Amino acid sequence: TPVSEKQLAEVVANTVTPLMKAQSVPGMAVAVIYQGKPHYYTFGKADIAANKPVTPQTLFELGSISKTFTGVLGGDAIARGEISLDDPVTRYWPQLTGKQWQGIRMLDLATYTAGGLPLQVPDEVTDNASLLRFYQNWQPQWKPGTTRLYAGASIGLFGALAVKPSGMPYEQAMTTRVLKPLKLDHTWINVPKAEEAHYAWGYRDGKAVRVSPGMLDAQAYGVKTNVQDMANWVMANMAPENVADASLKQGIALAQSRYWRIGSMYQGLGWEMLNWPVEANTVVEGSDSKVALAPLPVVEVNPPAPPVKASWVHKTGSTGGFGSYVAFIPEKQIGIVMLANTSYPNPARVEAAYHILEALQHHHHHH
Repeated sequence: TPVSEKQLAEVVANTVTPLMKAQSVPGMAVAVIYQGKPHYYTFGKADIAANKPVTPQTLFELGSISKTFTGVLGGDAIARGEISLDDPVTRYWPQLTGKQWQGIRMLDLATYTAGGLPLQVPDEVTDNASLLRFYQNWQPQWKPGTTRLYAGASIGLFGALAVKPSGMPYEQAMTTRVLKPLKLDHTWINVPKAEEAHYAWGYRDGKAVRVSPGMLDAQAYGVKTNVQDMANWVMANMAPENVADASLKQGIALAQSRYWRIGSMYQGLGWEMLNWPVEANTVVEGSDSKVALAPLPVVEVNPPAPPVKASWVHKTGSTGGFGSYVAFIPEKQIGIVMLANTSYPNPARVEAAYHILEALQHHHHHH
């Protein structure tokens, strides 16, 4: 039942064309990973005003898909013996002397279980001193390890602390330990002026926009990349047996380990996982912001379960002007990347991606 390029191209087009119309998406780049190989599909415009078409080289903002890079870099640090998820946060930031921090572990930051850290670091925070004030002033609503509340302020901090023992700035640690080893040479925390010709504009309510700088931006939402590098990132995570760098391979395994169970999802490091087989509605309902952003009770997996091959591993991510999603099933060696220059509802992303991967697993051969 080996699905031809043409039949794959038609499946993708048949889902993506109507999606971009219904959601008013100017531009989309799609990769489908199938039998060891990425396949690329591009639609519409990277830049409306200048009439520039999306290509497999166009850069998109990943928004929260950046957190998968943070989890893997953090896993690489663990594999290097530089940090432990079991360590108190104060071990890496002794300045966090507030009593509410006793009992909060690097594990908790990494997996949103610290007790209610907020969705974003406050816009008022502009430097180290104001960042410290923020964490020092923060009053948790729950005790550590009891409630998951998805938060860029939690994993963002985990990412900044993870790299401290390295003595490298985060961008340098990420480039040296993750991006260069995987040959992700068009993946940027800061897009160079030389690369700006490839950088899509984002769109929100008719306005051209790009993500604004912020504290812990690189760790929580600041990665930009094209559909080729993103496909290669998904492949490294889908088939870590192909990752020649040993500590990075082990980091990838740690980022897909199961730390907590929250209903039908398990929380990895940045990555989230549902067991396969999973029905569309279960994945789609999960991505609705009424569930995705809610504080929910966790069940600890003790010790953390190592990666399960029969998983739907995925991550959504947005910025003001961008909406993206990636998913893969390591058992089946298939996966999808959908990068867009408008932030449209997460359940619409998941439904499309799921439809395409389902159509790839249940293709017909009758003509």
